[PDB]
Amino acid sequence: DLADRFAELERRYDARLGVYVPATGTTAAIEYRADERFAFCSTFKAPLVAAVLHQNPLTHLDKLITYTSDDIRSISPVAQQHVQTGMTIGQLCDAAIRYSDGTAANLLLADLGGPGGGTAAFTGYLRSLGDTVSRLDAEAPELNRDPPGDERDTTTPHAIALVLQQLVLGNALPPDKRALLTDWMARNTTGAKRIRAGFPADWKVIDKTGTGDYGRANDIAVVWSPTGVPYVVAVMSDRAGGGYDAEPREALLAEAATCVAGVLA
Repeated sequence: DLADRFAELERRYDARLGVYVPATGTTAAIEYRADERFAFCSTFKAPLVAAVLHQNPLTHLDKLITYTSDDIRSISPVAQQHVQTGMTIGQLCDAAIRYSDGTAANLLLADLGGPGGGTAAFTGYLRSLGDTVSRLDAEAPELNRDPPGDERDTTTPHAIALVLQQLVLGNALPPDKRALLTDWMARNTTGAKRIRAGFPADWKVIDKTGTGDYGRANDIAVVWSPTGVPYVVAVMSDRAGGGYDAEPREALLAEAATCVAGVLA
């Protein structure tokens, strides 16, 4: 019956929906179009910040990064502010997660190194976590504007949820680094209308969102029941039939999150 309700939301919203919640000791995995590819958009910024944390000393966070006004290619609510000053790797991390800053991300990719301005190193980091599916080929803003049916810059709800699970709930990062990432997602400012809206207020929610053309809207979160039981929730959608200028349906992600909550409840 769960499939039928996702299928209905699909039709109600003229959208394609993809959902995944990893299995636990007491609940089966939830999955709808869990293995079909969807555009990363900005949801990569989260495992990116963990790439940066993994490969470096804590100390590295204090390193100041200098950029110019022409480095600003995409929505950068924070970067443009500190161009005169620049930002530490820490302030870049913070903004790539909490505000989805396109430049902050573009910088951190570069701080990873190698071909494709960081993106080879980043897909390298996903590989190191067992994810053989996902791939980041381009950097902001080109990665939110791939044609529907294009492999590049995509992931699955399945693949991103297992990744996110290792980062926050698992052992991918040492505890010190673990709480940095987690704390940054808990104070994310871009997701109030998505998964977080679809879950009762007494469930704790951390997340990182993604938005793109063709009516792309994503949200990936780690939720805690009132009793403290964690689950990983990955919700992705596009609306290809509305074309490039199609509008993202936030209410789709919020509703699908409510269906998910009722089943976990």
